[PDB]
Amino acid sequence: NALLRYLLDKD
Amino acid sequence: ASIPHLILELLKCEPDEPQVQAKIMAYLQQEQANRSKHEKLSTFGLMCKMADQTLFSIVEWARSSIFFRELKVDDQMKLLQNCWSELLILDHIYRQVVHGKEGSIFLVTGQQVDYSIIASQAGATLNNLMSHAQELVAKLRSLQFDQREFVCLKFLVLFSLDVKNLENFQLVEGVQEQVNAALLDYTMCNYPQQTEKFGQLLLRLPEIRAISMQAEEYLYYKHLNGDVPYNNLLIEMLHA
Ligand SMILES: C=C(c1ccccc1)[C@@]12CC[C@@H](O)[C@@H]1CC(CCCCCCCCCc1nnn[nH]1)=C2c1ccccc1
Repeated sequence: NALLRYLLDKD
Repeated sequence: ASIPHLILELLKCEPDEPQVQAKIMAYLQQEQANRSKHEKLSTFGLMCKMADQTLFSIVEWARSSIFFRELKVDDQMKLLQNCWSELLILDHIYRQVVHGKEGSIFLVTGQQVDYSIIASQAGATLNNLMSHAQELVAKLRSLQFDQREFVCLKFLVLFSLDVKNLENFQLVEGVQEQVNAALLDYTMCNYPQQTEKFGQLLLRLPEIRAISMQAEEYLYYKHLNGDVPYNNLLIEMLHA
């Protein structure tokens, strides 16, 4: 899952 | 209102309910209006959009807690993929317990919808799941379910002990037992009439979990048939 990683990495 | 400090810290992460209601409703019927009369969304697609917006809100609420924020993104992912549908079902149940009348369903957009008008459009599985959800709503309202117990149940679901292959499993364990002690103290204090209210609250977690798993499997099989729209967070959730 890349979208969830992007969301959680937005910081 | 004797509230432990931990429960106050947990309440501090609650999103503004009317703000998120307005955001979701505006986004939804605007995406509707961004089509013409006969390229409009299904009711099923409307509920999928609502669940997607609520999952966005759930993510922004989860990364609002330092317990969750101090974990590495991998463990955060594992937690959320284990608990997202459970958080959704629990949020719907609490919304029904608070704002709900009976004979109607209250949505995250702030809409009172006729219950039979929705039940006549759903299949057997969705009708059974909604009936079980209304059952748990009634049983929780007979127990006077408030906001602090709801917050602690959310934090218990988010940090399940059944999640394996974690790096900071001990963090999840400690947070679990902290919330356990806090909620136990709170409910045994402010609700002395019903000695067993704590056990009654903890007993309903497997029911919400099973309803969550059934709904998640139904949505997975439906999206593998193409009934769920794309460009979604719900899709990526099921696509795992
Ligand atoms: C997990 C949910 C969800 C349900 C359906 C689609 C997407 C998400 C929610 C959770 C909160 C909102 O996000 C969702 C709204 C909701 C109420 C159910 C209304 C949908 C039935 C009508 C369409 C029939 C189409 C059909 N196709 N096949 N059968 N029926 C929910 C719900 C509440 C309790 C139990 C189960 C679902």
